[PDB]
Amino acid sequence: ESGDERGLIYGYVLNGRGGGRRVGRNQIAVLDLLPEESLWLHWDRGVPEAQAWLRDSAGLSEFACDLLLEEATRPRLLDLGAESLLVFLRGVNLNPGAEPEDMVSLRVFADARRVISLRLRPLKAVADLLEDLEAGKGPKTASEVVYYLAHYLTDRVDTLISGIADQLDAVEELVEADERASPDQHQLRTLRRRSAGLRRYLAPQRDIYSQLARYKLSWFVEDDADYWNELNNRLTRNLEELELIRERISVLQEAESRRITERMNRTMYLLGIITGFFLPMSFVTGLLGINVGGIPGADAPHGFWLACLLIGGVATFQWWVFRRLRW
Amino acid sequence: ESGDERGLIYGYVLNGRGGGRRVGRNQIAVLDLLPEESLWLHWDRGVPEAQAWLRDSAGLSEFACDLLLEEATRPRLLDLGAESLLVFLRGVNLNPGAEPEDMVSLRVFADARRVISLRLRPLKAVADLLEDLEAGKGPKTASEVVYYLAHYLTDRVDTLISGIADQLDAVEELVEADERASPDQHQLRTLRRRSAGLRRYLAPQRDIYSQLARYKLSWFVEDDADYWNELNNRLTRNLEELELIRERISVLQEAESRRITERMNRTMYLLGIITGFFLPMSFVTGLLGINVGGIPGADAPHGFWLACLLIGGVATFQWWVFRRLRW
Amino acid sequence: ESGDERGLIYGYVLNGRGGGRRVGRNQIAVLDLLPEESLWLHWDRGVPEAQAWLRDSAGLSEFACDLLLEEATRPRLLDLGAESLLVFLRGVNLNPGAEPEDMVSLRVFADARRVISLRLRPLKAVADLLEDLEAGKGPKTASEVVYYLAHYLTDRVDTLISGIADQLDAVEELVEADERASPDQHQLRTLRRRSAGLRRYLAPQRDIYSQLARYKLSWFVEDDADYWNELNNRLTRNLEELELIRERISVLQEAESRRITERMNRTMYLLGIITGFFLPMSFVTGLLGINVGGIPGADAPHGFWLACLLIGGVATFQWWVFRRLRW
Amino acid sequence: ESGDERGLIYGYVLNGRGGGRRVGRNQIAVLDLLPEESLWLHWDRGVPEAQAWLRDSAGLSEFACDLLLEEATRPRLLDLGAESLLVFLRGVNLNPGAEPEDMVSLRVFADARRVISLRLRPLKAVADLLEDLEAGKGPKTASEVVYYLAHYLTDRVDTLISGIADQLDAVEELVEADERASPDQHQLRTLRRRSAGLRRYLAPQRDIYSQLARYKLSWFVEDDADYWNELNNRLTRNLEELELIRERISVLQEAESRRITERMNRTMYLLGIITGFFLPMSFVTGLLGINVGGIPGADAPHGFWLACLLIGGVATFQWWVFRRLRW
Amino acid sequence: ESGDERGLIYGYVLNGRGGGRRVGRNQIAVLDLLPEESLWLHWDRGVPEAQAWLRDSAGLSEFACDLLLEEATRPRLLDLGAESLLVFLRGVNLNPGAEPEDMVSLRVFADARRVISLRLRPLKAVADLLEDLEAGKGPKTASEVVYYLAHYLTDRVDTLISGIADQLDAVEELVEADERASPDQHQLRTLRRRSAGLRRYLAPQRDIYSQLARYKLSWFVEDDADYWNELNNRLTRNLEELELIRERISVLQEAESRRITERMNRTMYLLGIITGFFLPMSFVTGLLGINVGGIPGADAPHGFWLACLLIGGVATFQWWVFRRLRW
Repeated sequence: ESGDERGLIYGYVLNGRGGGRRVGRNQIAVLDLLPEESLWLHWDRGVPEAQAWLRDSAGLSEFACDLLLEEATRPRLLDLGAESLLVFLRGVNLNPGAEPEDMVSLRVFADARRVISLRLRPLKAVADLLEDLEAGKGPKTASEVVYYLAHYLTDRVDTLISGIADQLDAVEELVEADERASPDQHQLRTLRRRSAGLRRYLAPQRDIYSQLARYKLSWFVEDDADYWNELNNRLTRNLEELELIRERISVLQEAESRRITERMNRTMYLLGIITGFFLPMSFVTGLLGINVGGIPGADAPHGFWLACLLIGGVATFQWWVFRRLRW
Repeated sequence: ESGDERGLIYGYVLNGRGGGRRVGRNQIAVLDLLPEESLWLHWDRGVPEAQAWLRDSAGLSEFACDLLLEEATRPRLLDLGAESLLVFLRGVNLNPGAEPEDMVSLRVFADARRVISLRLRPLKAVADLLEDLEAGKGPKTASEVVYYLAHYLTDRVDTLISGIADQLDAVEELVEADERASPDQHQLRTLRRRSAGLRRYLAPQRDIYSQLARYKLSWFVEDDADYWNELNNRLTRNLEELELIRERISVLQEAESRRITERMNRTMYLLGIITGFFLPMSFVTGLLGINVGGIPGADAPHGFWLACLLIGGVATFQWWVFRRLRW
Repeated sequence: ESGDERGLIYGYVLNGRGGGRRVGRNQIAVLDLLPEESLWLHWDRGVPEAQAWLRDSAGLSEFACDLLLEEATRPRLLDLGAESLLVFLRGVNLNPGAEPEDMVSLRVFADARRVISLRLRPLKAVADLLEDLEAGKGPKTASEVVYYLAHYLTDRVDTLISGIADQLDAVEELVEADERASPDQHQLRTLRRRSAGLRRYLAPQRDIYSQLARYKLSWFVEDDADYWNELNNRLTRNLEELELIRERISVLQEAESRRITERMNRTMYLLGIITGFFLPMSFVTGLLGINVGGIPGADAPHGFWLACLLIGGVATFQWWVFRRLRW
Repeated sequence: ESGDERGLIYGYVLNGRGGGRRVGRNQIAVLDLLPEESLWLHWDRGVPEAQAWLRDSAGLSEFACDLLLEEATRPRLLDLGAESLLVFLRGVNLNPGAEPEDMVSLRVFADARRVISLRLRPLKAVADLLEDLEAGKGPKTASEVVYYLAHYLTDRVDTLISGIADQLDAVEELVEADERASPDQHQLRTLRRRSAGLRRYLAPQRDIYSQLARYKLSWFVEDDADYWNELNNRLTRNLEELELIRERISVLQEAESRRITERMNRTMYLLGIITGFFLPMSFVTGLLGINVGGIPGADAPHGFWLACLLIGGVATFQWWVFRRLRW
Repeated sequence: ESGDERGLIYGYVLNGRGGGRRVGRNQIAVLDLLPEESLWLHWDRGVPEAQAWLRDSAGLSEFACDLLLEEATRPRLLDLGAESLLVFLRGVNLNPGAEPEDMVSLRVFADARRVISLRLRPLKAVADLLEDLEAGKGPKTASEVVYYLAHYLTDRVDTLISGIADQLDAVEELVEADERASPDQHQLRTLRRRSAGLRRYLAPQRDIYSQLARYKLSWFVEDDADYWNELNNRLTRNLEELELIRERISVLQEAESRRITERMNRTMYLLGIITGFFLPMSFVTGLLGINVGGIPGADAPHGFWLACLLIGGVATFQWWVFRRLRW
C-alpha cells in the first residue's frame, strides 16, 4: 500500500461475512475483535524480509518455517498439533512467460484464526480470491480461504485440460478430414509434455483433497467436508481426462508412424517397378540393331532370326518379377 | 402435453402396480395418495425454466442443485442425508447424429417418493421405461425406476459391445480367409476409440452398481440388492470383453505392420536381384564386340582370347552376390 | 432313453455309494429314499421344453431361472439363501468343430440333494462323470458331483495348456536348430489367441474355486475344502504357464522381426555394393577408348596421357565409399 | 549301501548334535531313542518301489501321497493338521545335461520327527547337506533339515544370478568399448530365457519363506523364524536383480535395433549419393561429343554453343538434390 | 590417529551437546560418564581386524555380525530385541573413480548408547557428519547419528537427481532449438542406466524411512518421527522425479527414432525421383538420333515421323509415376 512494503503482497483481515479490509505492513499491532474475522497474509517467498518476519512472528515452530521455505516440494497436507496444518498446493502458471505445466507452487499455513500463504511466481487464484473478497462475497474464515484457493486452482486446471482436449480434437479432425496429412509434430510433443507435467502434480493434490474431506473435524469443519470431496472428484475426473488424452496422443503417433512406413513401402514398390521395367529393357536394347526406324524401307532388322530369341527372355523375366512384385 | 411445456419432458406419476399416469406441467398441485405411488419427472437440463423450477421446488439443497446442473461430470453415486441420493449415469448415445461412445449423461436424484432425472441429449432408456410404464408393466417405486434406467442403459451398452465384437470377427475372418489383405484401417481406429471411450465411463458405473448393491438399506431395499449385484456383474463382463477387444485390435495392427515390413523386405530383395543381375551384365557388354550376331558367318568375335577373361569375373561376382543374397 | 426325450440329456439318480441309476423323462414321480442319494439332471439349454420344465419344477426362484438361462455369462459362484448355490463353469470345447478356446459354458445349480446342470454344446467332462458313475466309482452327493465336474474341466484345461507348451517347444527347437528360418506364422497367432481366450475364462474360475475352498460350511462340507483348494492351485499354475507361454511367443515374434530387419539391412548393403562398384565403373568406361583389346598390337590406347587422370578419381571415390560402407 | 537299494537314495538318521548315521534299506526296524534325533529319507520319485513304500509306510494320508507324487507342481507350502507340513521347492539344475533354469523340483514332507524328501533329477543341495552331516556340523532336527535344504538352494540360485549379471557386464563393456559392434545374440536370448524361467519359480518360493517366517510356532520353532525371514530377504534381492537384468537386456536390444536402423539409413544415404551423382552425369555424357580428348588439337568440342546449355541443368539438379539430401 | 590403526576409521565419542572427542584405537577402556554421550565407531568392512574386533566386542549376536558382514545386501531396517536395530543404507558414490549410481553401501548397528557403522568404499556423508561434530553442532545421541547419516545421504541423492534433470533439460533445449539434430546418445544411455540404478536402491530406503517414522518408540524417540517422515517424503519426491526423467528419456528416444525413419523415407523418395526421371530418359535417348545438335543446319532429326511416338510414352510414364510418388 502507501509506503514501501517489505514482503507482504496482500495483507487482508477478513470480516466473518465475506467482507474485510486491507491492513498493509502495519499489521503486528492489529487487535482482532471477537473471533469471527481471520487474518490473511500473502508473502513473497523470495524476499528475504518475508522469511525474516516468518521466522520470528506469529509463533511458528522452526520446523514449520523450515518446512515451507524449502526450494523443491511436492503437494502434500501436513498436520502439526491441535491446530496449524500445512498445505502445499500447485497453481497452473498463467504467467506471461510460458509453460502452463511447471505449475506455480502455493504453500499455505492454516490456523484456526490465521492463514499465511507463500509463493515465488504470482498466481491467478490469489487475485481471484482478493477481488472476490473486496467485492463482499469472499470467504469468511480460515478454512474458507484455503477452500477458495483450492477451488480456484482446480477451476483453472480443468480449463487447461479441456483446452488440451479441444486442441487434440482439432488436430484429429484435421488429420482425418484430410488424408495422408501428418499431424503437426512439436505440438503433440508439447501436449504430451503438458499432460505428464500436469499429472505429476495433480496426483498428490487429489490425495490432499481426499484427506481434507475425510475427518478434519476441528480445523476444517465438516460444513466443507463434502466440498472438499467434490474437489477430490473433480481432480479424479481431470486425471481420467489426462490419461484419455495421453492415449489419444499415442494413437495419433502410431497412426503417423504406420502412415510413413506404408508410404515408404509404396515408394519402394514404385522404385522397383521403374527399375525392373527399364533396367532389362535398357540391356536388351544393347545388342539391338540400328536405333533408327526402317533402315531398308520395309523392315528395319535383317538377320534377326539368329539372336532375336533374347527379347523373349527378358520379357519373361519382366512379367515374372512383375507378378512376383504384385504377390 | 396439451399447451406449451416449459422444460418437463415426461411428467409421470407412478401407481405402485406398474401402471401410472402422465401429469404434465400442472404438477405442483398433485396430492399423492397413500404412499405407494412415486412421482417421476424427466427434465431437459438445457432449458432454463427447468433449472429455474429445479432451484426452488421439491426442496433440494442448493448444493445438490449445483451438483447435478454442472457441465462436465463423471459417473458416481452420492448420498446426502437420510434420503435423497444422487446418481450420475451414462447412456450410449443412439442419437441420429453419431458416436455410440461419447455417452449421453443421465443424472438422477432419487428420493423415497420422488425421482428427478436430467438430460441434455435424448436417451433411449427413458423412452423404453416410459412405454414400459404405460404398458402396465413398468416400475412401481423410486428404487425400481432407478433400477429400470440402469438396466436399460446396460442392456444397450452390452448390445453395442457385442456388435463391436462381431465387427472384429468379420474383419479377422476376412483378413485370414484372404491373404496379403490389409485390415480396413479407419475402422480399427474407430473401434479402438470406441472401446476406450466406453471403458472411460463404464469403469465408474460398475462401482456405482457395486455400491448400490452392498447395503443401501433404507433407500433401495435389498429386494433389489442382488439385481444391482448382477448389473455389476454384467458391467464386469462387458469390461472384460472390452479389454479382449482392445487386445485383438492390437494383434491385428501388429500383424499388419509385420506384413508391410516383410513385403518391403521382399520388394527390396527383388530390386537387388534386378540390379545385381543387369548392372554388371550391362557393364561387361560395354566392351563387348559387334552387337549384331555372326559378323564373319561362323563366329562373331575375333581376337577375344586377350580380353575375354572379363566375362568370367563379373559372372563370379554375380553368383557370389546371388549366394550372398540368399543367405 | 426309450421313447422320445424333451430336453433331459442325462437323468441319473445317484446312490450314495458312487453307483446310481438312470431315470429318464419320468422323474417327477421319483420318491428318493433316506437322504444319501442325490439326483442329477443334465439339461439342454437350447431346447425350449428344458426351459419350460426349468421355470416351473424343482421350485427355483424366478430370479435364479432367469440367471442361468441367460445368453452371455462369465464364470462366477453365487449363493442364494441357506441352500441352492449357482456355479457358472467353462469347459474346453473338444467338439468336432473347432477352437479349444471359446470354451463351452456349463451352468450348475447345486442344492443339498439336487444338482441341475445346463449346457448348449456337449461337454466331455459330463460324459466322463457319467461313465464314472455307471462304473460304480462316481460321486455320491451333490457337492461331489460339482467337484467331479470341476475336476474334469481342469484335467482337460491343463492337458490343453501342456499341449500348447510342447507346440511352442517344437517351434523354438526348430527355429534355433535351423538358422534364418522364420517361425511358422498363423500358428504363433493361433497360440496367442488361444492363450488369451483361455486366460479370459480361467481367471474367474480360480476365484470360484478359492471361494468354494474357504468356508462353504453347510453346502460343500470341508471334507472337500482342501480338494477345492488344490483345484485353485492347479488353475493358478496353469495361469502361470499361460503367462510364460505368452512371453515366449512375444520373444519369438521379436526375434523374427529383428531377423527380417537385419536381413533387410544386409540386402541393402549388397545393393549399395553392387551399385557403387559398377555405376562409377560404367561411367568412367564411357569416355574409354576402343572397347576391343590391343588395337595397335602392343598397347591399345594412344594419347591417354591427357585424360587418363579420370580413372584415378573414380577409383578413389570407390575405395572411399567402400571404406565408408564398412564403417 | 551294501546290497541293492529299492528307491532310497540317502537314508540318514540324525543325531541331535549335527552328527548322525546312515541306515540304508533296513530302516523299518529303527527304534529312535529319546526324541532328539530325527530321521531323514531321500527318495527317488521315479522308482516305483519308492512310491510303493511311500503309499503304505510312515502313515501318510493318501491325499498327501497323491499330492507330492504329482507330475507338474509349483512351489508352495501346505500345512495338513497339527503336524506334517508339505513344502515344494525348486533347485537350480546343475546337472551335466543343461539349463540352469528349468529347475529341479524338491518336495519335502516335514514332520516333528521325520523328513521325507522326493526328487526326480539329482540335486546339489542334498549332497551338500549330506557331506555337511557326516562332517559332524549338519542339522539336528527336522526344521533344521528343511532350513538347510532351502538355504543351499538359495546359495546356489544367487550364485547363478550373479553369474548372469557378470555375463551381462562383460557383454556391455565389450559393446561400449568397441563401436558399431552388435551384442552377441543367441546369448542375450538365453539370458532372457534364464531370467524368466528363474523368476517363474522364485516368485512363489519367496512367499514360502515368508509364510515359514511369520508364525509356524509348533513345527518350525521361532529360533529359525528370523533365518527364514532373511532367506525371504535374499530371494527378494535376487528377484530385484532379475528385474534389473531383464531391463538391462532390453536396453541392449533397443540399442542394437537403433544401431542397425541408423546404419540402414546411412547406407541408403550413400546409395542415393552414388546414384544422384552418376545417373545424371552418365545421362548428360550421352549426347557428349567425341569421348577422346582434344580431337582438333586445341579444343575438343566444336559447335557446342547450341546444346552446351544442358551441362548446366543437370549440374543444378545435382547440387539441388545434394542440398536436398543433406537437409 | 597417532600410531597405526587396525580398522577403525573414525573413533568419536559424542558429547550430548553436539560436541565430542576422538578416541582412536584405545577405546576398549573408555568409561562413558552419565548416559548423555553415545559412542560412534566407523569401521572399514574390508580390513580383517575390523571383522575380528566386530565378532568379539560390544557383545553383538553372531547372527548380527554375520548379517552386516555379508557381501551383497539390499537396503532394509532390522530390529533385533528390545534394542540394537540394524539399518542398511546406500550412499551415492562420489568417489574419484566413477559411477554415481552403483551406490556405496553403509551398514549401521544402532544401540541406545552405541553406533557402529561399516563401509567398504569411503562415503561423503560420514565426513560431513564428522566435520559437523568437531564443529560443535553435530548430533548428540545415537538416533541423531543415524538421522544425520540418512539426511546427508538424501541431501546428496537429490543433488544428483536434480543434476540429471538439468542435463536432460540442456539436451532437450538443444535438440528443439536446433532442428534435425540427434540427441547425444551414449549420454541418454548413461542417464537411463543412472535412473534405473538409483531407483533400484532408493525404493527400499523410502520404506526404511517410513518404518523408522511410524512408531519406533523406545529407540528413536518420536522427537525425530516427523523428521524421518519428511525424509520419507523427500525420497518419494525423488522417485517421482526419477520416473519423470525416465519418461522424458523415452520421449527423446522415440522422437529420434521417428526422425531417422522419416529421413530414411525422405532419402528413399529422392532416390526414386532421381531414378524415375533418368532411367527412362536414359533409355529413350538410346534410339535417339545423332547426339550432336543440328546436323542438317535447320532441324537435326530426319524421318522421325515413324518412331518419334516413343518420346510420348516414357513421358506419360514419368508424369504418371511422379503423380504416383506424390500421392
